[PDB]
Amino acid sequence: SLALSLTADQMVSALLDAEPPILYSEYDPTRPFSEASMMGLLTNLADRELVHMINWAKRVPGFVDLTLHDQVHLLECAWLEILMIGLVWRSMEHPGKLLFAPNLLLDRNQGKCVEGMVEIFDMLLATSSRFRMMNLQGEEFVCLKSIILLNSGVYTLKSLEEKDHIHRVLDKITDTLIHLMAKAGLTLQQQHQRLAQLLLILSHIRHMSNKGMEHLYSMKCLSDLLLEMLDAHR
Amino acid sequence: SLALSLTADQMVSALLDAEPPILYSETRPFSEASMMGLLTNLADRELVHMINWAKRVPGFVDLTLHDQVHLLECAWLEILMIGLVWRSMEHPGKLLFAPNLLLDRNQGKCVEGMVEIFDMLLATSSRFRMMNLQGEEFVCLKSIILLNSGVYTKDHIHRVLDKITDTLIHLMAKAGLTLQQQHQRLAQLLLILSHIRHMSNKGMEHLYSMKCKNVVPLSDLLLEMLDAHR
Amino acid sequence: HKILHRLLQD
Amino acid sequence: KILHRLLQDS
Ligand SMILES: Oc1ccc(C(=C2CCC[C@H](c3ccc(O)cc3)C2)c2ccc(O)cc2)cc1
Ligand SMILES: Oc1ccc(C(=C2CCC[C@H](c3ccc(O)cc3)C2)c2ccc(O)cc2)cc1
Repeated sequence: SLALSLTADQMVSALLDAEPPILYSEYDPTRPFSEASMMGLLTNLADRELVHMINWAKRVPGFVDLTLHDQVHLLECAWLEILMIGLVWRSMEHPGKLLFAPNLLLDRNQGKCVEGMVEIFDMLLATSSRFRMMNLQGEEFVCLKSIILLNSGVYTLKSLEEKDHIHRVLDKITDTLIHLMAKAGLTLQQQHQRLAQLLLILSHIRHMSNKGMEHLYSMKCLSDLLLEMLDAHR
Repeated sequence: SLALSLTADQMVSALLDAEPPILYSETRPFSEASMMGLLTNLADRELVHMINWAKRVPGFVDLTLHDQVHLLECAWLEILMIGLVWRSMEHPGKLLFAPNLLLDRNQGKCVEGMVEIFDMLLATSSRFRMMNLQGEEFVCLKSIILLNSGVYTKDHIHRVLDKITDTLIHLMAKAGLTLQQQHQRLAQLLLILSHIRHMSNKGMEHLYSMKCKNVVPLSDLLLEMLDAHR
Repeated sequence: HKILHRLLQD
Repeated sequence: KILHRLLQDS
């Protein structure tokens, strides 16, 4: 594995290079909104984002070393978390608003147009406000996003060795996070504290994904890929 | 807030002192009814201890009553599960719900949706034993779950959470870990909290389903804690 | 109204 | 699965 040999700076460079682009929605302000229209817009956007996410994952150091079945499992598990932390990152500069796309900026009032959406919106807004107050850096964001990919499905016959490899790469990304914070001039106490703060947010991103997922495969109760990603969570 | 004035050892001793006891179950459970009968009865009694435990978590009483309610409502199953995982460490492939209630995954098949969560709990337990999770670390993690899991709906909880982080590091340094091992171990522990959240979420989803609530009569308290998630 | 409200009181 | 396929596409 090359991932275990990369320096902290090389890991950052790799993750930054691997970043997916920001896509546009089909949003037309001159067109009337509705529950179906709003959900169709977000679904359409998520679906196109997934394709880029899959290719992004291929460029996350250590991911390609895994079996194909494991790669599938990790992405099935983490895809909504990854979409959500991306959404939250883009939305940092827009307090009280969610920036799904450069042409799609929504506030929580428009969240009430879909059943159960306003609850997820508030949680996303809270997360965004947290990132903003912490002054989350782009280098930190790409580390967190890669952690989510590798961590979210590591639990859930040797392949214990495969689990071990994931744990090793996760330690590497931790080292990288610390490296960035030390580079930033934080004291050791401040480094550990900030590291903890960032990782605790991942628990909130997990919660938001699970709650969102719960509502999402009840909405249908969508493209084929997205339908299969949703179905993986039953 | 008294929580912040505490030293690291004081924080540790306070958490150890706040620890609830390991309870016994009220007959090897198979079938849906007997399993859920035993689990809900135990969960209900544990909840009463958990509530009084939370009061003795430094910083928690400094919060308004409504905030205390919100955090407990959010975190209760997470807290039950990390406790379960902790008790089950020395029993690989098995879950020690009580000293007189030791289950394997084969009995999880009796209940719809249990086996998947059973396996996740087993994996988390195995992970903790592989890390050689210590009691002092465990009580820090449980307190973090309480304070973090509903914190993003504040500056006080932030500072207390920072203090518990300081306490975790203090323990690891006490154990003789290098600076690199400290931040690596800190990360490993906190990442597991994400899986505990996941297990709680997927668990809660089945537990408050109308189908699941019909299996056995529930206590009013357990019902309110379940309905808190909606 | 909630049971939790009562139990949280000493 | 489509995800399986897209992961294979070298
Ligand atoms: O099929 C879908 C629909 C919406 C989303 C989605 C979200 C976020 C906002 C809330 C939403 C939701 C939650 C509960 C509901 O009942 C309805 C919608 C999901 C999303 C997240 C990130 C991103 O870049 C693009 C889309 C992803 C996939
Ligand atoms: O109302 C309930 C029912 C069960 C639990 C419970 C569990 C754990 C095992 C699985 C269970 C579950 C989840 C989904 C299902 O479809 C079936 C069973 C939840 C539990 C966890 C820890 C503890 O100390 C005491 C009880 C807590 C409160």
